Amino acid sequence: MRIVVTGGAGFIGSHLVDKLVELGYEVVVVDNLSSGRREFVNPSAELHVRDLKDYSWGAGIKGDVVFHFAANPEVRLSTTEPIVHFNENVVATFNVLEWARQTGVRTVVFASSSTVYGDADVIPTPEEEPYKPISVYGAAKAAGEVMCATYARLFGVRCLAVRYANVVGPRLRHGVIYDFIMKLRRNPNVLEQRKSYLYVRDAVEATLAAWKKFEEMDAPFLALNVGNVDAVRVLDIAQIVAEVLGLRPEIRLVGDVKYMTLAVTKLMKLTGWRPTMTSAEAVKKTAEDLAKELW
Amino acid sequence: MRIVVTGGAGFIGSHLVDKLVELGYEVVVVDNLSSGRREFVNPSAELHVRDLKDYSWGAGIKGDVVFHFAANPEVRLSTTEPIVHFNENVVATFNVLEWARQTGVRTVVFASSSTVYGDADVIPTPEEEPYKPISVYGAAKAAGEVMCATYARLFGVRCLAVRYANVVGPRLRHGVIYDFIMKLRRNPNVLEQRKSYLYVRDAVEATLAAWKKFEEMDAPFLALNVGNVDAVRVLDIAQIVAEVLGLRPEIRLVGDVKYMTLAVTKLMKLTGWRPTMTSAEAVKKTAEDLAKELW
Ligand SMILES: NC(=O)c1ccc[n+]([C@@H]2O[C@H](COP(=O)([O-])OP(=O)(O)OC[C@H]3O[C@@H](n4cnc5c(N)ncnc54)[C@H](O)[C@@H]3O)[C@@H](O)[C@H]2O)c1
Ligand SMILES: NC(=O)c1ccc[n+]([C@@H]2O[C@H](COP(=O)([O-])OP(=O)(O)OC[C@H]3O[C@@H](n4cnc5c(N)ncnc54)[C@H](O)[C@@H]3O)[C@@H](O)[C@H]2O)c1
Repeated sequence: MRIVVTGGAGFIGSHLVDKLVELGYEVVVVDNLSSGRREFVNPSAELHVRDLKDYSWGAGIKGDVVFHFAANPEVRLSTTEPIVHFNENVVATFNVLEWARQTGVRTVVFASSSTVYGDADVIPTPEEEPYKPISVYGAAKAAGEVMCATYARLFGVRCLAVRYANVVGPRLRHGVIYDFIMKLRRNPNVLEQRKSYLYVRDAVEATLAAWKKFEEMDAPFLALNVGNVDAVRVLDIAQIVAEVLGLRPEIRLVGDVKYMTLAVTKLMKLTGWRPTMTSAEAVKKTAEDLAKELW
Repeated sequence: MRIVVTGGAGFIGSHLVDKLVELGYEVVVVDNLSSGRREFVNPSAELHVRDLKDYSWGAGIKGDVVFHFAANPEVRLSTTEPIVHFNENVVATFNVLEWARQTGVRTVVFASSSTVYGDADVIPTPEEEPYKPISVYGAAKAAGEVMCATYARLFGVRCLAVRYANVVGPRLRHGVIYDFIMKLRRNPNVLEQRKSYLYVRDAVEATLAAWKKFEEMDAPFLALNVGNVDAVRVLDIAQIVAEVLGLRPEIRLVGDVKYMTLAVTKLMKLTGWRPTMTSAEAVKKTAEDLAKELW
């Protein structure tokens, strides 16, 4: 079948595309290359440079299923104008849903985020917890979810919403690991929250496993958390990154959720999926990957 | 203080403006006159014809509190293009929130809808029930709520979200009562769901009473149902309208929520408010009001 992957030129998207290609799917990538790169696009995938903010972004693009992973990266949320978060998330997602409805797309796999929970009262956070986002980005993802669920109930466009915790691995050009490497690259002698980290390989496997199970279900909409079972502190990451680079710098402490960890009991019970690496191991591996890419 | 009322030229909005003016507030009306009318605007209010779909709709407009009631009317939801519902509700609301944030507005009174509940499992429906909209309009209102709550928690722009059931009264130019009158006006001999109806007078009083109590609270966000305690069936309304017009026509049965009734226990307990008319009485009065306006 034909699979459309928005944001397929980005971090998670490019890795998702690679696995879909390995599985034999005909993959169509749609990306405006704002944060993604052509070098990350699998040679077997068909790239279409379009901007999801445009209502007619999908003109001439056909697919049976769409993995909507396009959006501005989830980082430095307080430094980006609210309108940007709104347009790149809420408007883009609505345009994807309208395209899906009008073209007869049967399934929408929406890349959501733990930010929809904001500062959750329960951690690990179960899917049952309500929307309490503290950032515009988180509100935008939550709004995207509401619209997706409605299109599923009203137009039959089924949707699996994947609420990702922190995902890390090769090709990553944003996030705490990236920032630390670039800082040490600036000054290896000096280096200026507890969250769950999942290696991109595990994240992609979990996502595809959930999608398969979802396609074997009849529920119009389903939200599922995707992340590791443990978590690591900022200072731990800083330590790991330094060791990988063989450095011993001085740590200098100079709407962002402080603590985050999603409960993945539903995912594991539904698919039998299990993480292959702990948060600390995923961070270490990623640092080694990015070292060859950035150092 | 200065009070901004978007959609103040419409049904609920014009009546809200009238009461605010009677209370002594300096009212500023912002309306694009798409469904509202200049004849409904109180002489003491300052009218500004702007389109909320424009990011800079509020340039030069200042206010301490904003009653955001602007939006396309909640009717014939399946006949209007999804993009229209999205733009007039989600985009418009976001632009109102950004304006409120950038201008220092302290309170946003958002006109929400029972449609955010969709086909609720519990009826009367308590505020605790989750978002399960079955129409694009309902998803748009729910998304508006999520954004409002986030702006309250993040930027301090406090918001009271009023989930209205069906409101009826003078100046109404849409809805079942209006449609029935126009049909009988077309042919008084022939006339081609159970919901709660509240006379606009009661709706405005409840809204203002809730706002006052909300301003005496410290909670960033609050959602409150506003509607009658009872309900009436479509055939009952048809009967009432006919009697008012002194007619005896033949009833011919030829994403819309089928059954709706909101629990108003929170509202009554918080403000001591009580409806002055039953659903059937509100419908009868409205028919008498519209008779003089349309017949
Ligand atoms: N830890 C994580 O990486 C993480 C966590 C939570 C949620 N997510 C979600 O996963 C998805 C991918 O995130 P990522 O980390 O890979 O970020 P990324 O920036 O690497 O990937 C996003 C892709 O979307 C593309 N894009 C952005 N706006 C577009 C537009 N208007 N039109 C077309 N393409 C557009 C970007 O160019 C990029 O290629 C996003 O929805 C993100 O919210 C990621
Ligand atoms: N039973 C009801 O009347 C009911 C039920 C549930 C919710 N509501 C909500 O109450 C509010 C008012 O509803 P109403 O029944 O009075 O409908 P209405 O159409 O009479 O009033 C809406 C007003 O908003 C104005 N408007 C629309 N789009 C605009 C834009 N882009 N820029 C500026 N102004 C714009 C319209 O011209 C109109 O004057 C809406 O938010 C509606 O969703 C009403």
